[PDB]
Amino acid sequence: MAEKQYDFTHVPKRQGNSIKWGGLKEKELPMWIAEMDFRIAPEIMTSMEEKLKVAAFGYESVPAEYYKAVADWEEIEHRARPKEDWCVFASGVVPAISAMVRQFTSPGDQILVQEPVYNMFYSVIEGNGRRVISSDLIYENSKYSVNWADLEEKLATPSVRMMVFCNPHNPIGYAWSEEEVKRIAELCAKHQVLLISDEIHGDLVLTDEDITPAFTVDWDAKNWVVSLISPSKTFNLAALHAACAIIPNPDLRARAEESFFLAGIGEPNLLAIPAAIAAYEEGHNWLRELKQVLRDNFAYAREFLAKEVPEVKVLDSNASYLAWVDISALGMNAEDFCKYLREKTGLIISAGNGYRGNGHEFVRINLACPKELVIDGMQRLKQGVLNLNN
Amino acid sequence: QYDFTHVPKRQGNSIKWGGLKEKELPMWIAEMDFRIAPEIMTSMEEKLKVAAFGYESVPAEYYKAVADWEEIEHRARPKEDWCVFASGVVPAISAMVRQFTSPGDQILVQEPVYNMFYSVIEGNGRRVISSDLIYENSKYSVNWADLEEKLATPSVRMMVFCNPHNPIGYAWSEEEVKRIAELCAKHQVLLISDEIHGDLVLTDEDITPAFTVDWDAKNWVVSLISPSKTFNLAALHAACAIIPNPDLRARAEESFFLAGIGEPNLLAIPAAIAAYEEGHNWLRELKQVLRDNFAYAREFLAKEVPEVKVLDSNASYLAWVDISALGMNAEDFCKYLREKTGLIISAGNGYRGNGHEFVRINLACPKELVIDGMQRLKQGVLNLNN
Ligand SMILES: Cc1ncc(COP(=O)(O)O)c(C=O)c1O
Ligand SMILES: Cc1ncc(COP(=O)(O)O)c(C=O)c1O
Ligand SMILES: C=CC[S@@](=O)C[C@H](N)C(=O)O
Repeated sequence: MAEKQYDFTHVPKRQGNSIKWGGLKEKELPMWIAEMDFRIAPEIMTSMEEKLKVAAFGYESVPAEYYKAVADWEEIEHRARPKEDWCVFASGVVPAISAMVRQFTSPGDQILVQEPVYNMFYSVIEGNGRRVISSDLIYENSKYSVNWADLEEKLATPSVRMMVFCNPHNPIGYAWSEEEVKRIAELCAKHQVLLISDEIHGDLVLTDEDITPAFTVDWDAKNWVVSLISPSKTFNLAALHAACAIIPNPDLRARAEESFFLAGIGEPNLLAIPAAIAAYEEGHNWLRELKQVLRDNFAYAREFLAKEVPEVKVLDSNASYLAWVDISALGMNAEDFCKYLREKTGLIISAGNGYRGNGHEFVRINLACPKELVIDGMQRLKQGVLNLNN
Repeated sequence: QYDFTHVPKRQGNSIKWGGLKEKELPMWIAEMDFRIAPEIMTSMEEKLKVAAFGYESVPAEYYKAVADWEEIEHRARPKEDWCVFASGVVPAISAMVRQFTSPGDQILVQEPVYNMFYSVIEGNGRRVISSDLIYENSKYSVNWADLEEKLATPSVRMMVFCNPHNPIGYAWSEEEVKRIAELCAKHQVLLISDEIHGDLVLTDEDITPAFTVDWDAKNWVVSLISPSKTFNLAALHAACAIIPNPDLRARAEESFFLAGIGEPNLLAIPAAIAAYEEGHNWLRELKQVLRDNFAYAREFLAKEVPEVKVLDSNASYLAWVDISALGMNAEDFCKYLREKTGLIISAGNGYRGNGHEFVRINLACPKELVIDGMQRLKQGVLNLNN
C-alpha cells in the first residue's frame, strides 16, 4: 500500500475495568459496545500528557479555544461553520439530552424518536418520566424509510414536545440527506417541537456523502434545533466526557447551559478541554486513515457475509463503524441468537432488541477493530450459523 | 518527601489563576496551590498509556479502596455494597434533590453553609429552610429545638448536612452527627451528609460519617465523599455515595445514571484508587503544612490585624475569619481588598447565615503565598484607617 502514518493494527491493552474487554472468557471476542480497538491519534495523546504535567487539577473554565476548535472542525470536515457563541460544553451527549429532556419538556410529555434507535434514548426519556413515542422506520426491500405523514402527525401532537433525532442514525447507520434533515427541522419548528440532533456519528460517514448538521437549517427552523457533537465516537474517547451542544437560539442555549450546570455535566474534567481541542485541531489526518481502515473492514465483512452467510443480510449503511445485520431468516430472537453465538463461538455482538423497532430481527456488529479481529468475528459468525443448520 | 513549596503552573483556562491581573493573589476558590501526590500522578500517567479510552466499569477495587480509606482515615468502615460511584458530590446532591423531594418541598441546611447547597436546592425548585447555627463567643452551635421543629415540618423532606461544615471548618462530634441523624430518621427526613472535607481534619479527631450511625437511623442517611478536596483533584470528577439503605441506593444510583454522573471518565477510577490506596503519606504531609499555615494566619492577624478573628476550626484548609469588628460588609471588604492589594478572598455573604461578617481564606497554598496574602490583608485594613 501507501504507508499509513498511524497504527490500526495493535489492539490497545485495557486496564481491568474495561466494559468491552473486562470479564471476558478465554478467546472471547467482543464486537458489541461502540468503542474502537485502535489506539487514539498521537496528537491527542500528546495534548493529554502535556496537560498532566500541570500536576494539579483544580477547576477549569471552557476557553474560547474549545469552541474555535469545534467550529473549525465542523467547517473543515462538514463545510458548516457554526457560530462559536452557539457552542456550549457538555460532559456528554446522552447527559446533555437527559438535561434538555428535563429542562425543555414536562413530566408526562412525549418525546419522539424513530425506532429502531440507540437504546440510551429510551433510558433518558423514560427514566426522566417522559414518554417515548416513535414514528417507526419502515423496513421493506432491505431498507428503512420514514413515514413522513406519521412523523408529522406525532410531532403535531400537543404532548409531543421534543424529537431526539439520530443524525447519522444508530443502529441502521444512515446519514440523512440535507433535504431530510431540513425537512425534519422544519417539521419540528412548524409544530413548535425542539429538535435534538444527536450528531455523534457525524464524522464517521464512511463515504464522501456529508452529514447535514441540524444547525445549518435556515432561520425559521434554526431557532428550534440543537446539534450535539463529541470527539468520543470519532476518536475512540468515550470516557473523555467532552461534548458540545450547538444551539443557535441564544435563550434556548443559555437555558440548556444552565441545565447542564445544574445536572453536573457543564464543567470539563481535567483532560476534556486539551484533548478535545487537539482532536478537533489535529485529528484530520488520523480520521482520514481511520476511514480507510473502516472501509476496508466493511468491504471485507460485507463481501464475506454476502458470499458465505446468505442466511443474514447486512443492511446498506453509509455511516458509523457499526453494521446492522438482519438475522430474521434464522428464525431466532436476536437476544437468543446472541446468547447462543457467544456460548458456541465466543463472539459477542449486540442483540438488536434494545434498539426496539424491529431490532429483535437484527444484530449490531462493531467493525472498528484491526482487520484480524474482523476476520475472526466474521468466521465465528459463520461457524455459529452453520452450527444452527446442523 | 513532597513539594508543598512551589505552585503548579496551570494552563490558561484555570478558574483560580486564569485571567488574573499582574501579581493578583487568589485565595478564594477551594483548590490547592500544591502539586498532587506523585502516587496519584503515577496512576494517571500509566492509565493514559492505554492510548484508548472506551467505556469503563466501576470495579469493586474502587469500592474496596473507598472502604479501606474510610477505615484508615476515620476508623469508620462502610460496606462495599453501600458504595455508588458518582462524578461529583454537588451533582449527586442535585440528583438526589430531584429524586427524593418534590418541587416546592423544603430542604434544610444550617446557615452559614456552602453556597452551592443553595444553588442545587433553589436551582431545582426546592425551598431552602435553615436552622441557623447560633454564633456566640466566636463559636457556632446548633439550636436543637429549632432544628427539630423545622425537621418535623411536613414539607421539610431532606437535610443537606455539611460534615465537616464549610465554611466554618467544623468536624461535628460523634454525638452531634448521631443526634442529627436520629432527628432526621425520627421525622422521616433524608440526611444527605456531604463529607467532602472529611479527610482534612487537622486536629487529632476523626469525623463521624453519617453511614456509621446505627440502624435505627442508618436507613435515612447518605454519605458523600470524594478525593477532590483532599488531593486537589476538583477536575478529576471522582466521588462516591455511601448509601446503607439498598432501596435508596438503587434509586440514587439510577438518578446518577440519568443525570450523566454515574459513569467514570478515563482517569476517575485509577486516580481515585491511587489516592485512596497510596495517598496517606502525602495527606499526612499536607496537614502539617495546613496547620503551619493556619498557625501563621492566626498569629499574624492576632498581632497585626487584631480587629479580625480567625475562628477556631478543626477541619478543612479554609479559614473562616470574623471581620465584624472592621464594620464593613464582607463583600465590600473583599472587593476593596482585591482592588487595593490584589488579594482575592471569598466574601462570606454567599454562605448566607451571618456570612456578611466573615471572609473565607484558602490556606492550601505555599507558606510564602500565605505570608503575602496576610500582608496584603493588613495593608488593606491599614489603608482603610487612612
Ligand atoms: C447515537 C449515540 N448517541 C450518543 C452516544 C454516546 O454519547 P456520550 O457518551 O457522549 O453521552 C453514542 C455512542 O456512541 C451514540 O451512538
Ligand atoms: C461542602 C462542599 N461540597 C462539595 C464540594 C465540591 O463537590 P463536587 O465533587 O461536586 O465538585 C465542595 C468543594 O470543595 C465543598 O466545599
Ligand atoms: C468562593 C469560593 C468558591 S469555592 O471554593 C466552592 C468550594 N469548592 C468550597 O469548598 O466551598
